[PDB]
Amino acid sequence: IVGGYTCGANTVPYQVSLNSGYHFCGGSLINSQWVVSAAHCYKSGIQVRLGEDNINVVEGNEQFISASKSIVHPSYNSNTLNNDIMLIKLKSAASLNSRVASISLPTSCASAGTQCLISGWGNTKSSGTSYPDVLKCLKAPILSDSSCKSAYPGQITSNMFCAGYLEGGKDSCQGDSGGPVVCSGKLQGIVSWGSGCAQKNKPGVYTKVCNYVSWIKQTIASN
Ligand SMILES: O=C(O)c1ccccn1
Ligand SMILES: O=C(O)c1ccccn1
Ligand SMILES: [Ca+2]
Ligand SMILES: [V+3]
Repeated sequence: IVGGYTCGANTVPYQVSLNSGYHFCGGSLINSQWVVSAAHCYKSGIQVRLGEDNINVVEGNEQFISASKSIVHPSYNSNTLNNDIMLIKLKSAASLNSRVASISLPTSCASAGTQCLISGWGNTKSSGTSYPDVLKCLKAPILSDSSCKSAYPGQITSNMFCAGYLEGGKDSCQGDSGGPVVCSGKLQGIVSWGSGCAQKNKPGVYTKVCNYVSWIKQTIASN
């Protein structure tokens, strides 16, 4: 997250870190057994880490639980990142508490201009690299679909939206992939892709979770 702030320990209690020997992507806890992340975060051997603030220090509220199964969206396209969503099942249910909590799925899509909270452990530099070990947060509005498509012609589908600031300075970045975009208490986005970080006229692009709620519900009920 570039241009954000230190969230505070466990202030985003649905935020997960996906670990394969190291943090590589975020995700969002949607019930005690299931996490939503980006399909472009798929790999075998995922451990889900819940209750994290500093990802390099055991602070006492963590739960580390191996994934039993991953389900990439059936229409995921790794070239275009269309349908950039995946479900991860925990081998054992998480113990839900104030620091390890689920986020609700949308009942409807969010409007342009709605303010959202984006979070992650990604790079905090727009020019260079520095990784925070504690969770970063960013308040950012959903941008109009027209501003989004203007920035990325022929690359935006109905399954994507842009959020952030066209003037630059504030954005998601490397290591934020898969993490949450929460708006009005609902998981509306997944950190998906962009061009650079926090550059002018190159906002972040996010998977439009509201399009996938039926798929999520049906998939988790059958797995
Ligand atoms: O460089 C990355 O890994 C990146 C950038 C933007 C969004 C997600 N990931
Ligand atoms: O392509 C990306 O954005 C990416 C891939 C792997 C881990 C984090 N991000
Ligand atoms: Ca920790
Ligand atoms: V990434």
